[PDB]
Amino acid sequence: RGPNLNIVLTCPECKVYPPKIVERFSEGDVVCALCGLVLSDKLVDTRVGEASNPLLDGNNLSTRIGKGETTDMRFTKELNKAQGKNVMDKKDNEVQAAFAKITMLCDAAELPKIVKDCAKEAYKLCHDEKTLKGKSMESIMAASILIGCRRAEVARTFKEIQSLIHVKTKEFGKTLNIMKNILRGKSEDGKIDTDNMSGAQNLTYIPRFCSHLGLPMQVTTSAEYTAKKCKEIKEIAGKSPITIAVVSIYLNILLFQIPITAAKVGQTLQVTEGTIKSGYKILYEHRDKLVDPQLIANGVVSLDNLPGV
Amino acid sequence: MIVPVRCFSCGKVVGDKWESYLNLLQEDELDEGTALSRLGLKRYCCRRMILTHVDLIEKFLRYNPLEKR
Amino acid sequence: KPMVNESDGVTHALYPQEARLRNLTYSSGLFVDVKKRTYEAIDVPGRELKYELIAEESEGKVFIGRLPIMLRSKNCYLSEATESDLYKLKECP
Amino acid sequence: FEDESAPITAEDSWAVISAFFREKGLVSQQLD
Amino acid sequence: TLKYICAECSSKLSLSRTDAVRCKDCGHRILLKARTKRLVQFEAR
Ligand SMILES: [Zn+2]
Ligand SMILES: [Zn+2]
Ligand SMILES: [Zn+2]
Repeated sequence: RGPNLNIVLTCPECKVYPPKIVERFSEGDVVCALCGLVLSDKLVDTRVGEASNPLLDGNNLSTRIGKGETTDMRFTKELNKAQGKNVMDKKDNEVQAAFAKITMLCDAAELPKIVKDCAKEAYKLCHDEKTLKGKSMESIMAASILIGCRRAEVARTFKEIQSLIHVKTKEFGKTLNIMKNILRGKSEDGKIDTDNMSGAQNLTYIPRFCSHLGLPMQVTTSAEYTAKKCKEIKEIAGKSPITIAVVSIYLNILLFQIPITAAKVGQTLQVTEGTIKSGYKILYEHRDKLVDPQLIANGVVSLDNLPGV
Repeated sequence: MIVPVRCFSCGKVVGDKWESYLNLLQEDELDEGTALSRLGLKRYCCRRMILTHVDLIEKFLRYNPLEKR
Repeated sequence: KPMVNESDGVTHALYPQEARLRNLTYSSGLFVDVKKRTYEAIDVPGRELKYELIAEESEGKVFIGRLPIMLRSKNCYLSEATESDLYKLKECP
Repeated sequence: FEDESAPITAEDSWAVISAFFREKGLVSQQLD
Repeated sequence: TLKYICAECSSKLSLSRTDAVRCKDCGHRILLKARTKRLVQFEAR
């Protein structure tokens, strides 16, 4: 739909298409690998310039105004005043303001840079759409952060996000479902999800939960095996992954005889003690299938160390 | 880091006298000057080879092995 | 004590050797006790007020950032380590 | 040596220096 | 395939492109690539 304006390097003498071309960076020459004829000379390499990412900000070149080695406050104040009174940049400033708040929210929870980059990208892709017009901005930011965490394999829980961003679960759930649909819609248009996108992904929660309790890495590995094998029981498979992980952690806590009571485990992870004990009864009947064979074989942990009711 | 095999100047073999030199200092109660002469190191080119050597190998051996068999 | 929090949210003790290899910052956490008090009084017009405690005095530890720790300092792990301990930690005496 | 009140020599000053570096070190100012 | 070595407990591991970079025994996150098994020639000069 436009002029070609394409340059293809081919050897006139050899005429073989496609041609074998070797780029001698050291000698600054492009030479035909067959006859040795030089096709182009004085090749350039591939401060005075700035690199910006055209995925979170697109094409938006702007320059700030600030004090120099000599400057009067009058000019700086009025010049900044004039810059603010622009109509073209107002539309993009809202998106930029959203990124600033997302960065502050992400930086207040001690999350990696990848999450905020993913969260900002998710916001931009799903922003400026007719579907997301009746939802609070807080819900949109929280949903984007949750999506960003999922893409980084460090997915958090709904409660963890709700601790910082205050939005009722109904709006949170509806926004997330809408946001996922938008990503799917734009994925087919031109990916987005993988095995990690699955909601449960319980294995990711165990390392953090045990860390909060201060358990050793050996206990964490045993809990991971227990949780992975915990999905074979139908009576527990339909339970929430948080309860599955916490109860699995509790079983390993008593297996290794750590002096930590359930009253504090549920207080730290915000899980009802009755639910932990209620799930323990179901999980107590399948203990033989929920213990790593190697750990019992070595002798570190025995099935007789688990109290029975 | 470890005792040189040969004297730098004249090429005399001095790498087989490090343990003897240490033994003379410790058990024989000899000063470094007498121990060097008893080992047959007469030219001062050879004397400085053993006299000024620093055994850094012992310090390195304190670290646990990176790859144990 | 010096510590590092990973991407998944697991926090563990950080030693200088690991920090050098992992391109991490050798720093510890800072916590401060925060007391939140609220006073109210009936502001009768044209009179000085007498604020009174309204039985709401909350009093928890708040994280306020990380402070880089100088090696071989009172807050570093190598201050209480003997020569053998340093060799175990792959640190030069 | 023989008397606990005899004057010291210039060679005995190095013992004082050795004590100084045993307590302080070479990077005492940075750590302190 | 490839065999790695933990940098804290000296445990030999085997990792794939999908496996997470971490020791499964002690939990360390620093791994050393194992010495190549192919002979290497050296000149004694
Ligand atoms: Zn050609
Ligand atoms: Zn010699
Ligand atoms: Zn290990």
